[PDB]
Amino acid sequence: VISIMDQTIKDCMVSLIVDNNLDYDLDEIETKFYKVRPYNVGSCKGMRELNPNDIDKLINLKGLVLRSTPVIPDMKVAFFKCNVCDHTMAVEIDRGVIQEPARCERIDCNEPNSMSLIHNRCSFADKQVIKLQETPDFVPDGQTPHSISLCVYDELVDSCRAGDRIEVTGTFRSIPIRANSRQRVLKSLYKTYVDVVHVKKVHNEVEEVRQITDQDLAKIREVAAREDLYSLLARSIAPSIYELE
Amino acid sequence: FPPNLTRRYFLYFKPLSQNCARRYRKKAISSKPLSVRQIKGDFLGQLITVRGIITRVSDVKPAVEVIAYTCDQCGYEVFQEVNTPLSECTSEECSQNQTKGQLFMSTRASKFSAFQECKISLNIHVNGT
Repeated sequence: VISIMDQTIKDCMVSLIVDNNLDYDLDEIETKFYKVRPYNVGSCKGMRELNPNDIDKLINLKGLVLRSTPVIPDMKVAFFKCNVCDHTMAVEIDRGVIQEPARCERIDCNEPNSMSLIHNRCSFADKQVIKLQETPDFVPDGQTPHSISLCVYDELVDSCRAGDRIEVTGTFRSIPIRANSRQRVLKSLYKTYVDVVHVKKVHNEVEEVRQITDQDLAKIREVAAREDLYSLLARSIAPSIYELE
Repeated sequence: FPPNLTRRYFLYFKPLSQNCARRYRKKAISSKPLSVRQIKGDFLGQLITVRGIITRVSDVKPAVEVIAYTCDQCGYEVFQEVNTPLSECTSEECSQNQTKGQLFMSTRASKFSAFQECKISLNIHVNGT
């Protein structure tokens, strides 16, 4: 669904230029890939209600940031170079698969197993891991609050510090784990991680909030108009303790 | 299609009560609450009863059962039951054309079940609802 929204927002941008008839570069706008960051959904499921059938589903999380990890580089476009004719190439990574060329593309070369991978000339991506702790207001009595791993990409890194209440509303993906560091086997358990899409604190800024209800605001102003506000709120804060006014 | 992919229900076996076990005089061991030390070598694979205190309750981790690999060339879904990921496609379109496509694991096409570890020591694996 997000991939469709990224394409519909591109066609709507071109329609706004023709309707306005501006003297701007149309090639510089169409080449820019726009991304949609949905947040504040209705499915506000916690970390304990993470049912197994919610694989790859955008679920809003309301927790607290525990620690912060440094930015880890993530390779996106690989860079290859020959060792004989020195032919630089650029092969993009698709689904985490680095398809290395078997033979050189040059006609004068054409030597198998002659391409060298240069990691210093590759386009890396920003990747930050944030450990989120469960909110104690939703944890039942007698249970310990667990944690979860978050993955922040794009330019949203370095925006959440330790001791900040944010609202993560991203997809619920999962990556498999390996039983050994030297073998290609995989365990039965899958490491679950939430891909962060938007960061709403409780970069950019919130333009407005739509909390509570406007019908409750009329009742709030009704009590404020009464002269006995200092005595009504003093009794409701502790109706089980006598005196102590 | 594998039969485990369409089975959305979790079958359970409830032990017999103390009232029905008195009339049945043919090995009434499944109805008696046995202990951990009483588990010998002949109780393997038997429906016994363990009574104790649950300690160290783990979280709910989704456990996969049938992993489906979606190819990129032919586009076939290769199902594999879990009791090593598949990289080469086993379809007839990739073998006749001599083009072995890379099998991509689809998380949405794989069925995941609940899994929780508990210690009573004896490890207890809870699966399902």
